[PDB]
Amino acid sequence: TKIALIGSGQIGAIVGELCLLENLGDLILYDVVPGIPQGKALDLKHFSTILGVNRNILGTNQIEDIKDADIIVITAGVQRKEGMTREDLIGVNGKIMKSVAESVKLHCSKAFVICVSNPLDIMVNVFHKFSNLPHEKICGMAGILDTSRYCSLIADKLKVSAEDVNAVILGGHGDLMVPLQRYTSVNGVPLSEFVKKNMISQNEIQEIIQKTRNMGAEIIKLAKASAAFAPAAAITKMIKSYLYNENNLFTCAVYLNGHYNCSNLFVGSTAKINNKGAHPVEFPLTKEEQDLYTESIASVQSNTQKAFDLIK
Amino acid sequence: TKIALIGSGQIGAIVGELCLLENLGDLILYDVVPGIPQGKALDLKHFSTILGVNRNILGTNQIEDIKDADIIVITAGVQRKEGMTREDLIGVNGKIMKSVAESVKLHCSKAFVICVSNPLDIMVNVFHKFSNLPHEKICGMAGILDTSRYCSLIADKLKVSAEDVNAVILGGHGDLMVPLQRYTSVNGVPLSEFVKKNMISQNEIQEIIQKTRNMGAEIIKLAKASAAFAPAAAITKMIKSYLYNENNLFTCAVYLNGHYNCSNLFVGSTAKINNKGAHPVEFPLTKEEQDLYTESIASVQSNTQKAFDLI
Amino acid sequence: TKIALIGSGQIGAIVGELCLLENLGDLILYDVVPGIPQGKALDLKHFSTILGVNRNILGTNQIEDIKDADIIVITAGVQRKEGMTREDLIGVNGKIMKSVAESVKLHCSKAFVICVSNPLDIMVNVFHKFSNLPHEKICGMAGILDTSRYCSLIADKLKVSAEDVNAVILGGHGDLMVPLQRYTSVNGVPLSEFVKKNMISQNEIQEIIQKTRNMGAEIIKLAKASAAFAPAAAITKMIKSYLYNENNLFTCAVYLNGHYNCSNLFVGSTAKINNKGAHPVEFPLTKEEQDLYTESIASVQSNTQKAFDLI
Amino acid sequence: TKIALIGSGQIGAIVGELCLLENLGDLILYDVVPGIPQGKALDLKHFSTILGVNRNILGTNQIEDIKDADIIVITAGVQRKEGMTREDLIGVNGKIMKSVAESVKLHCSKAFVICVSNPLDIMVNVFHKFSNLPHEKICGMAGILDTSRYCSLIADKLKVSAEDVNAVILGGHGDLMVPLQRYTSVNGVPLSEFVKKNMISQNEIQEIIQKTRNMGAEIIKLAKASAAFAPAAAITKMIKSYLYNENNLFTCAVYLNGHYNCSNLFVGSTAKINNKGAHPVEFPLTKEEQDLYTESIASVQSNTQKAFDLIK
Ligand SMILES: NC(=O)c1ccc[n+]([C@@H]2O[C@H](COP(=O)([O-])OP(=O)(O)OC[C@H]3O[C@@H](n4cnc5c(N)ncnc54)[C@H](O)[C@@H]3O)[C@@H](O)[C@H]2O)c1
Ligand SMILES: Nc1nc(-c2ccc(F)c(F)c2)cs1
Ligand SMILES: Nc1nc(-c2ccc(F)c(F)c2)cs1
Ligand SMILES: Nc1nc(-c2ccc(F)c(F)c2)cs1
Ligand SMILES: Nc1nc(-c2ccc(F)c(F)c2)cs1
Ligand code: NA
Repeated sequence: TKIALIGSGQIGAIVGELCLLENLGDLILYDVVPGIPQGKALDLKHFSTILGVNRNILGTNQIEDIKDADIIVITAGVQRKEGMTREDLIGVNGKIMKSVAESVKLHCSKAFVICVSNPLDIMVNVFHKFSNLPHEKICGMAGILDTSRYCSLIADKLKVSAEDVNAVILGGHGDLMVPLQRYTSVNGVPLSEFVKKNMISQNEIQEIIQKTRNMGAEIIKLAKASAAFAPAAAITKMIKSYLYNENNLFTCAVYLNGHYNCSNLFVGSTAKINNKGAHPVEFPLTKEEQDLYTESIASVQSNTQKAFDLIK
Repeated sequence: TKIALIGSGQIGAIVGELCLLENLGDLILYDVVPGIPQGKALDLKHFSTILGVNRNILGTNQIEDIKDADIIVITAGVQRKEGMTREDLIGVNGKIMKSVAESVKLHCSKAFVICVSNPLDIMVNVFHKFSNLPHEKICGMAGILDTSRYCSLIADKLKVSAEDVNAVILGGHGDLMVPLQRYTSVNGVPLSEFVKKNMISQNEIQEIIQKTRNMGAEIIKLAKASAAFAPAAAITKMIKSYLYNENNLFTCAVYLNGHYNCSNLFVGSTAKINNKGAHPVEFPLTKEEQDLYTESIASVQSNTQKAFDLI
Repeated sequence: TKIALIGSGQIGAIVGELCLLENLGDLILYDVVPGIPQGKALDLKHFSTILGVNRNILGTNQIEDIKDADIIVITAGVQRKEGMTREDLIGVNGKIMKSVAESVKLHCSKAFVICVSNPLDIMVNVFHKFSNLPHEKICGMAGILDTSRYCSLIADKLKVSAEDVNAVILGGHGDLMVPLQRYTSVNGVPLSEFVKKNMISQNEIQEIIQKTRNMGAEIIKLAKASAAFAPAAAITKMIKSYLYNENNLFTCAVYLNGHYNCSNLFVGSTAKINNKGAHPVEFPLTKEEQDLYTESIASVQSNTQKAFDLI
Repeated sequence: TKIALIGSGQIGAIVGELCLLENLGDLILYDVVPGIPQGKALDLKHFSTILGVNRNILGTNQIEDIKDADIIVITAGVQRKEGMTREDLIGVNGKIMKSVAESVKLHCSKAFVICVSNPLDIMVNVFHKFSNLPHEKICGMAGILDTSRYCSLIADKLKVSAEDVNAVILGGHGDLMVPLQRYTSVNGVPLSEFVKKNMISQNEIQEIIQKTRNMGAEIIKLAKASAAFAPAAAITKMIKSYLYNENNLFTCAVYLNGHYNCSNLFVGSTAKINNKGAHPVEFPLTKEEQDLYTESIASVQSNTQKAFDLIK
């Protein structure tokens, strides 16, 4: 098993670390910046020696070293700094994602690709358009983070472990997010039974939904850097589901093909991951739940189209 | 941390093994049979060395070596063979559980006690009666094992991982068991949505409930021995929830007083486990759900009474 | 990845369990006895669900289910009874291992094969002779058990963790065993420096070597069963080294090909395991160390010849 | 169990992460900079939920939150960049370590303290002087990191796993470092037997020793940041040895009192760690081995005295 990290920044390094702990494969740490992946590869080799992990680790600036990778994780791109519009970020990261898409097609066209670069809803669609890879072999990590935050906040309020708190959240981050209380459960027991027993109020659930929408910006405001540990953990879970053919269930950006009144777009949705890739499944929404999702989908459609134009 | 295994048979040894792998504590392996716990302790020490685990393991025939244990697992008992119900065993297992209860009261009255001997819900009530340990410090492992079977079978049929299939199963083993489809979910999605999508039929769910009830007897019939690995894993999860104060959610035999119309009896029910013990919670049941539960509770009540008389 | 357990007794089931915990592959539990592997497969599926493991487990009485296995673990064999001579055991387990060797050649000729049946030094040679598999793709598990016991006992006496106590022990179990104090170290520091500092005496080391030779029989005498947990851990380490191409270092039965004045025999020796198999290496022994090893090798040669004749 | 991280930078956060994965205890992430530990605590809580870990994590700017901590890890400092020696800072890191020493004495005087700040052997001596903690309750992580690099490189050359390559390295980082070939083994077999069999040459070993000395600076030069993963792993191993009373064997900065001719000083040496702390042991060195060690010790002695002056 060969795991290629396209981008050896904070998230890529931590995904490497978690792939080693968890013994998923040999690592290729790739970056455009001379020396960064070489340095991080040295650090992760020494880490491996202390913790009893025996996988090969290569840090490289040569894109051909991703040859025949089973797994591609794309964190390649920049952060938006002072003087940069959202449109300038989309142009720079979209050009980078186009170039990565071309390299994956050239060197490792049978890879399972996990897109992570921001803005995520857009950059997964950019990867698909320019990769010529099968839609089942592409996904974007997002929904697991939103689900993990929502479930951990519900668990805190009910004074229970988060281990058996499960929820479906459709769409993207922030305003794009569509959480389903009907598909939220605590070790099989619907959330509504806890409301009925006054262990949590509908106002507390609304407050938790707002904290969930805002969590990425809250971490950026406090740490002056975007989340890195939890994104890495979410990516590592998706890798493991593909490699071990697990059919684990996730909300991730996945290709809709008729599902939820949508085809020919990657969007945050209910999916399972196995060794054939990431496969959507449709559940019955109410009319109001589907109207909210269709609005999330229309925004992704609109922003993706704008991004293709910003890329010439 | 000191984890005392009262019974060094198949389940006790595998609980020891899983506690060493998870690094939960030092072990005391106790058994009435001279040499058995000493030999298994040697084996688990060599296993520890190969796997890089550092915990102490003592095998002993002296029950006072459980002194100041944090955790007690009781498997002291006989098992059922093919042709036998769980419920037949009450006479000899009752006397054994009474004697263990007396020793735990003497030597480690502040331990969290997980009872595993069959018949499970009866032997938990026997342990409470003769130990006088606090009600919340005593439980029985059953519901996690039943739940694991039911969730495995549902996951197989839906072609999904079992990791996010969750269910509430109330009551004891076999006919005593009350699984709740309404409190079964697949990553938050109620089971009933899968029925609606024709991914599983109500007949397939009934057949899975029957396989769940009969699983213990089926394993005994095939393997010529009762289940050991899954019971051990279920016990280890409950241990970890108590030791790390996790408030993990389980169906286990727990003391109900008022919950689900039940007075003053240990029976399989919804609970959480933290470092103060096992705490029951009551959920809103349907009339038919509560009638089935009440029927299971009445059978445990009746058999517990029979057991106290036999003892 | 497909891991085939040929033998679903105590050691095979625990190897299955540890392969699931380490997520090394899908399991095939094979046995000749109807129902045993089916029952244990049910138990290990339930165990998997409780611990969040997602691998396939098949219990089967049909040898063709081992088709294209990556890994074969052979525990197929009987236990020695009082009437049963060493010669009778060799005859029964020898015939079984010949049949397994033929089935592996037919169904999974690309497997890495770990032989575990008694007597270990003979039965690995029997597998090689009748399999027509490459010698690199075969090994026998023994030396790791002796090393774990010797290192645990040295660690106990020095009051240190066993994690960084390492030793080379050549040959087989009991009288076949050739431990090298010169290749024993505590986090890089030779054993002899501890003798020099009077933290351990040469008499204490000899006593530890005798306890190591006798450990198997001691566990049998206490537990009324042979070691199972530690053998399973040793086997799972060897599996992991092959599957993850680790080049981890072991004393295991490995084919010597000029090493230590020996070719054309499997014997316990210094080897590394990677995804191409099990490869010996030779280290410089003193004349006395090599004479002891050559005597162990002559005994394995002699017993293997006897076994081929009995078979 | 309460684990207090004094410093919520790259090493402290990854120590937190590894303590959560290993389930060692509840975490307190402390830092002087408002918001950084709060943001990283949120990230590590979400990480915990995704990986099925249940421990409490508090990020705080209030030093009194370290109260009754069982374990203290000190990374509070500034780091060296390329063009800087370890020993350069050292007035600012010394004042920081003095202030931490005072806080630990006030709030958690029964803690086991692992010092990590950057002139490592000096800052351990500073912590002892101003904390007055018992000598065996104070140590510094260094030797495990140097050992991991040396063992990794020997394992690479012999084409073996690093799992069973073990070595004693005495003294500090860089020129302070004294590796012992005589106390290097591969699964029990002395390194000298590999030289004898021409599997590795004395020149290859010298080159490996030089790469080991320079590795910190090499990673800084390539990754534009100091090593973080392997230091964190080395710290977590020491924490685990104390918490589980393991008597694991390490080189760490430890109080010598006659050992290896060293009087009343913390220096990199052979020690075991159990729940009573870090306990030094002396092995027989040759005259050349002891002369090199005494030279390393004299430099630490000299620089510690200089550091106390820079602190006035
Ligand atoms: N999807 C989510 O939910 C989620 C959560 C948080 C962060 N993120 C995003 O993930 C991305 C990475 O985050 P990070 O903290 O690891 O960022 P980073 O800046 O730490 O790392 C990105 C790396 O990509 C490299 N890179 C730049 N151009 C490249 C090119 N042409 N080819 C290859 N590599 C190139 C950079 O040199 C850098 O090392 C960002 O876009 C961030 O916004 C997404
Ligand atoms: N193919 C199938 N997928 C699911 C499922 C998938 C993703 C989810 F997020 C979910 F909640 C259920 C259930 S069956
Ligand atoms: N005290 C509380 N218990 C629960 C709970 C307990 C057991 C269960 F089986 C469950 F599903 C929820 C949620 S809050
Ligand atoms: N095949 C090879 N083995 C070693 C080595 C092997 C086994 C041992 F047990 C050992 F102690 C060193 C170095 S290369
Ligand atoms: N008390 C004891 N310490 C050791 C020892 C300690 C540290 C080492 F680094 C070592 F190589 C041996 C051996 S016995
Ligand atoms: Na207790």
